[PDB]
Amino acid sequence: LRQRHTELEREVSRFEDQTQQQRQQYAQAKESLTTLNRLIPQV
Amino acid sequence: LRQRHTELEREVSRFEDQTQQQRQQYAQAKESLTTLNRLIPQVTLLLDETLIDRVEEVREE
Amino acid sequence: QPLRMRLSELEQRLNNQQNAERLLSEFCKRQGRQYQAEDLEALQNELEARQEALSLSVNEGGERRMEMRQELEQLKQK
Amino acid sequence: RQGRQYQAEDLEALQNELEARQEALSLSVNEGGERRMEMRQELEQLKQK
Repeated sequence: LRQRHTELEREVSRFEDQTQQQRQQYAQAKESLTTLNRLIPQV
Repeated sequence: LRQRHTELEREVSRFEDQTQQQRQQYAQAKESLTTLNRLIPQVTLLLDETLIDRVEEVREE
Repeated sequence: QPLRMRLSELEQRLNNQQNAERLLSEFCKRQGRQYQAEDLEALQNELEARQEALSLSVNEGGERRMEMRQELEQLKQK
Repeated sequence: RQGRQYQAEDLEALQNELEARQEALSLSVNEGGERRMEMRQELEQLKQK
């Protein structure tokens, strides 16, 4: 079960890393969309 | 333990119903929010309910 | 001649005003029937708050339901 | 800020792309969080075992 802990902690790390990078890039894109439709919505 | 299984099944049903309903409701709310911040994100302030009605005067001039 | 340019610019302004009015009416009919078109920013803020509520509710429901399912697994082994 | 000129003259099309990205944002983060949470509970089960 300690070996299972080790592999599980690796997998948890992978998902946390993947979500962090994904949300950072996607959030930057979302913020760009908000700036577009707030500053220049066909203005 | 079979009593526990029965009550736990009821609670599982409640969780599933609640999660489904909330996700649908907030998803429709998200769609409405995106339509607002797409079509009229402060464009109403550009409109400002002015009702200029001055093209006729400019045509007379 | 100045009035000619004024006329063209003002005609485009009327065009935009009708665009805004039409879009306002169609949304206010799609959600609501007449929904504070005069100042609707507050509703955008509340709907963003409700999206935060979405995240909270979905995460809480998922983790709790699956944790009690694991309790069910313990009961099953028992 | 994003791109360098990237067709700013009429940039409506880009917003749709960003909308696809925005939806995928919710999907990706929800699924990833749920997975890590599942293994957090499985880790608790292993700890208790």
